Amino acid sequence: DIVMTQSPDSLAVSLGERATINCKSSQSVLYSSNSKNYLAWYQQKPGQPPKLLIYWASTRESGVPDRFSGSGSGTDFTLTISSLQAEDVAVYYCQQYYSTPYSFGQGTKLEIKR
Amino acid sequence: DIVMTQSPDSLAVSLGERATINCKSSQSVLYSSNSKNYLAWYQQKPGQPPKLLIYWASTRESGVPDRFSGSGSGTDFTLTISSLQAEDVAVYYCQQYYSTPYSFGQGTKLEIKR
Repeated sequence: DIVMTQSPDSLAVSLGERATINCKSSQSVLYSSNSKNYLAWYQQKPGQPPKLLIYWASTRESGVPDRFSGSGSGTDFTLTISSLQAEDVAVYYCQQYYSTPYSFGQGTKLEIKR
Repeated sequence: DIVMTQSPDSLAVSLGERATINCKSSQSVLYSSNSKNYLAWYQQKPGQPPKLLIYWASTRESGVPDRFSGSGSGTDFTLTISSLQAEDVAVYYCQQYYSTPYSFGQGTKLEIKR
Protein backbone atom coordinates (compact mmCIF):
# COMPACT_ATOMS: atom_id res chain seq x y z
CA ASP A 1 0.00 0.00 0.00
CA ILE A 2 1.26 3.47 -0.77
CA VAL A 3 2.30 5.41 2.38
CA MET A 4 3.33 9.08 2.59
CA THR A 5 6.00 10.83 4.65
CA GLN A 6 6.02 14.66 4.77
CA SER A 7 8.80 16.93 5.84
CA PRO A 8 8.97 18.92 7.98
CA ASP A 9 6.39 18.26 10.64
CA SER A 10 5.96 21.81 11.86
CA LEU A 11 7.22 25.02 10.23
CA ALA A 12 7.18 28.58 11.64
CA VAL A 13 8.08 31.23 9.06
CA SER A 14 7.98 35.01 8.75
CA LEU A 15 5.08 36.80 7.13
CA GLY A 16 5.68 37.07 3.35
CA GLU A 17 8.47 34.51 3.54
CA ARG A 18 8.59 31.52 1.25
CA ALA A 19 7.51 28.12 2.59
CA THR A 20 7.98 24.64 1.06
CA ILE A 21 6.65 21.20 2.19
CA ASN A 22 7.95 17.88 0.83
CA CYS A 23 5.93 14.72 0.27
CA LYS A 24 7.50 11.33 -0.50
CA SER A 25 5.30 8.41 -1.54
CA SER A 26 6.60 4.93 -0.56
CA GLN A 27 5.73 4.00 -4.11
CA SER A 28 5.17 5.83 -7.35
CA VAL A 29 1.80 7.48 -7.73
CA LEU A 30 2.34 8.19 -11.45
CA TYR A 31 -0.24 6.51 -13.67
CA SER A 32 1.27 5.09 -16.81
CA SER A 33 -1.84 4.93 -19.00
CA ASN A 34 -2.44 8.48 -17.81
CA SER A 35 0.85 10.28 -17.06
CA LYS A 36 -0.90 12.05 -14.17
CA ASN A 37 0.45 11.79 -10.59
CA TYR A 38 -2.42 10.85 -8.22
CA LEU A 39 -1.27 13.39 -5.65
CA ALA A 40 -3.35 16.04 -4.03
CA TRP A 41 -2.61 18.66 -1.42
CA TYR A 42 -5.01 19.64 1.32
CA GLN A 43 -5.13 22.66 3.53
CA GLN A 44 -6.96 22.12 6.89
CA LYS A 45 -7.84 24.87 9.29
CA PRO A 46 -9.00 24.43 12.86
CA GLY A 47 -12.42 23.04 13.22
CA GLN A 48 -13.16 22.78 9.46
CA PRO A 49 -12.82 20.14 6.79
CA PRO A 50 -9.87 19.57 4.45
CA LYS A 51 -10.04 21.63 1.30
CA LEU A 52 -8.45 20.47 -2.03
CA LEU A 53 -5.73 22.91 -3.13
CA ILE A 54 -4.04 20.93 -5.91
CA TYR A 55 -4.78 17.66 -7.72
CA TRP A 56 -2.63 15.82 -10.23
CA ALA A 57 0.40 17.19 -8.38
CA SER A 58 0.37 20.63 -9.97
CA THR A 59 -3.12 21.68 -11.07
CA ARG A 60 -4.47 24.36 -8.73
CA GLU A 61 -8.15 24.28 -7.76
CA SER A 62 -10.42 27.11 -8.86
CA GLY A 63 -10.27 29.93 -6.33
CA VAL A 64 -6.87 28.95 -4.86
CA PRO A 65 -4.31 31.78 -4.76
CA ASP A 66 -1.56 32.09 -7.28
CA ARG A 67 0.90 31.77 -4.39
CA PHE A 68 0.30 28.01 -4.03
CA SER A 69 2.08 25.82 -6.67
CA GLY A 70 2.66 22.02 -6.51
CA SER A 71 5.43 20.13 -8.30
CA GLY A 72 6.93 16.67 -8.48
CA SER A 73 6.71 13.41 -10.37
CA GLY A 74 6.81 9.79 -9.20
CA THR A 75 7.59 9.63 -5.48
CA ASP A 76 8.74 13.11 -4.83
CA PHE A 77 6.51 16.16 -4.44
CA THR A 78 6.65 19.70 -3.11
CA LEU A 79 4.14 22.33 -2.07
CA THR A 80 5.47 25.92 -2.24
CA ILE A 81 3.73 28.97 -0.72
CA SER A 82 5.56 31.84 -2.44
CA SER A 83 4.71 34.35 0.30
CA LEU A 84 3.09 33.04 3.52
CA GLN A 85 -0.02 35.25 4.35
CA ALA A 86 -2.06 35.29 7.53
CA GLU A 87 -4.85 33.32 5.76
CA ASP A 88 -2.37 30.54 4.90
CA VAL A 89 -1.67 29.36 8.49
CA ALA A 90 -3.13 25.81 8.64
CA VAL A 91 -2.11 22.14 8.40
CA TYR A 92 -1.22 20.88 4.89
CA TYR A 93 -1.64 17.26 3.83
CA CYS A 94 -0.36 15.39 0.83
CA GLN A 95 -2.52 12.36 -0.02
CA GLN A 96 -2.10 9.77 -2.81
CA TYR A 97 -5.40 8.75 -4.42
CA TYR A 98 -3.73 6.00 -6.39
CA SER A 99 -4.89 2.96 -4.38
CA THR A 100 -6.59 2.04 -1.04
CA PRO A 101 -6.15 3.24 1.62
CA TYR A 102 -5.85 6.66 -0.08
CA SER A 103 -3.43 7.67 2.64
CA PHE A 104 -2.85 11.19 4.01
CA GLY A 105 0.77 12.18 4.93
CA GLN A 106 1.00 13.01 8.67
CA GLY A 107 0.59 16.69 7.92
CA THR A 108 2.75 19.77 8.34
CA LYS A 109 1.74 22.56 10.72
CA LEU A 110 2.52 26.02 9.28
CA GLU A 111 2.46 28.88 11.78
CA ILE A 112 3.73 32.45 11.78
CA LYS A 113 7.11 32.60 13.46
CA ARG A 114 6.61 35.06 16.25
CA ASP B 1 -19.35 19.86 -8.88
CA ILE B 2 -20.48 17.29 -6.36
CA VAL B 3 -21.05 18.79 -2.87
CA MET B 4 -21.83 16.90 0.36
CA THR B 5 -24.14 17.71 3.26
CA GLN B 6 -23.92 15.60 6.44
CA SER B 7 -26.42 15.31 9.21
CA PRO B 8 -26.23 15.91 12.07
CA ASP B 9 -23.42 18.31 12.76
CA SER B 10 -22.64 17.21 16.30
CA LEU B 11 -23.89 14.10 18.11
CA ALA B 12 -23.48 13.19 21.82
CA VAL B 13 -24.51 9.61 22.60
CA SER B 14 -24.22 7.16 25.48
CA LEU B 15 -21.42 4.64 25.68
CA GLY B 16 -22.43 1.44 23.81
CA GLU B 17 -25.33 3.24 22.15
CA ARG B 18 -25.88 3.12 18.43
CA ALA B 19 -24.86 6.12 16.31
CA THR B 20 -25.70 6.91 12.66
CA ILE B 21 -24.46 9.74 10.35
CA ASN B 22 -26.09 10.64 7.03
CA CYS B 23 -24.34 11.90 3.91
CA LYS B 24 -26.18 13.32 0.89
CA SER B 25 -24.29 14.05 -2.32
CA SER B 26 -25.67 16.93 -4.45
CA GLN B 27 -25.26 14.53 -7.33
CA SER B 28 -24.96 10.81 -7.76
CA VAL B 29 -21.56 9.34 -7.01
CA LEU B 30 -22.48 5.95 -8.50
CA TYR B 31 -20.27 4.95 -11.42
CA SER B 32 -22.21 3.31 -14.20
CA SER B 33 -19.38 1.45 -15.93
CA ASN B 34 -18.45 0.32 -12.43
CA SER B 35 -21.52 0.08 -10.17
CA LYS B 36 -19.35 1.30 -7.28
CA ASN B 37 -20.30 4.44 -5.30
CA TYR B 38 -17.24 6.74 -5.03
CA LEU B 39 -17.94 7.43 -1.36
CA ALA B 40 -15.54 7.09 1.48
CA TRP B 41 -15.83 7.74 5.18
CA TYR B 42 -13.08 9.27 7.27
CA GLN B 43 -12.53 9.30 10.97
CA GLN B 44 -10.37 12.24 12.25
CA LYS B 45 -9.06 12.54 15.76
CA PRO B 46 -7.53 15.64 17.30
CA GLY B 47 -4.19 16.53 15.99
CA GLN B 48 -3.89 13.58 13.55
CA PRO B 49 -4.69 12.96 9.92
CA PRO B 50 -7.91 11.56 8.45
CA LYS B 51 -7.98 7.80 8.31
CA LEU B 52 -10.00 5.85 5.65
CA LEU B 53 -12.68 3.71 7.31
CA ILE B 54 -14.78 2.69 4.30
CA TYR B 55 -14.45 3.07 0.53
CA TRP B 56 -16.97 2.22 -2.16
CA ALA B 57 -19.69 3.11 0.36
CA SER B 58 -19.64 -0.18 2.23
CA THR B 59 -16.24 -1.88 2.08
CA ARG B 60 -14.47 -1.61 5.43
CA GLU B 61 -10.72 -1.00 5.50
CA SER B 62 -8.43 -3.66 6.93
CA GLY B 63 -8.12 -3.23 10.68
CA VAL B 64 -11.39 -1.27 11.10
CA PRO B 65 -13.75 -2.67 13.76
CA ASP B 66 -16.75 -4.74 12.88
CA ARG B 67 -18.88 -2.07 14.54
CA PHE B 68 -18.46 0.37 11.62
CA SER B 69 -20.66 -0.40 8.54
CA GLY B 70 -21.43 1.96 5.60
CA SER B 71 -24.49 1.77 3.36
CA GLY B 72 -26.21 3.71 0.61
CA SER B 73 -26.39 4.05 -3.14
CA GLY B 74 -26.57 7.10 -5.41
CA THR B 75 -26.93 10.27 -3.33
CA ASP B 76 -27.80 8.85 0.01
CA PHE B 77 -25.36 7.27 2.45
CA THR B 78 -25.14 6.31 6.11
CA LEU B 79 -22.38 5.48 8.56
CA THR B 80 -23.50 3.34 11.53
CA ILE B 81 -21.43 2.71 14.68
CA SER B 82 -23.28 -0.25 16.24
CA SER B 83 -21.97 0.48 19.75
CA LEU B 84 -20.08 3.76 20.34
CA GLN B 85 -16.77 2.98 22.26
CA ALA B 86 -14.39 5.42 23.88
CA GLU B 87 -11.94 4.96 20.95
CA ASP B 88 -14.66 6.02 18.48
CA VAL B 89 -15.01 9.66 19.65
CA ALA B 90 -13.75 11.75 16.68
CA VAL B 91 -15.01 13.73 13.68
CA TYR B 92 -16.36 11.67 10.75
CA TYR B 93 -16.27 12.88 7.15
CA CYS B 94 -17.99 11.59 4.06
CA GLN B 95 -16.13 12.53 0.87
CA GLN B 96 -17.01 11.79 -2.78
CA TYR B 97 -13.98 10.87 -4.91
CA TYR B 98 -16.02 10.96 -8.08
CA SER B 99 -14.82 14.30 -9.53
CA THR B 100 -12.81 17.44 -8.57
CA PRO B 101 -12.87 18.94 -6.02
CA TYR B 102 -13.17 15.59 -4.18
CA SER B 103 -15.20 17.36 -1.52
CA PHE B 104 -15.41 16.47 2.18
CA GLY B 105 -18.84 16.86 3.93
CA GLN B 106 -18.60 19.43 6.76
CA GLY B 107 -18.06 16.66 9.27
CA THR B 108 -19.98 15.35 12.26
CA LYS B 109 -18.54 15.61 15.78
CA LEU B 110 -19.27 12.48 17.86
CA GLU B 111 -18.76 12.86 21.60
CA ILE B 112 -19.82 10.86 24.65
CA LYS B 113 -22.97 12.34 26.11
CA ARG B 114 -22.01 13.15 29.64
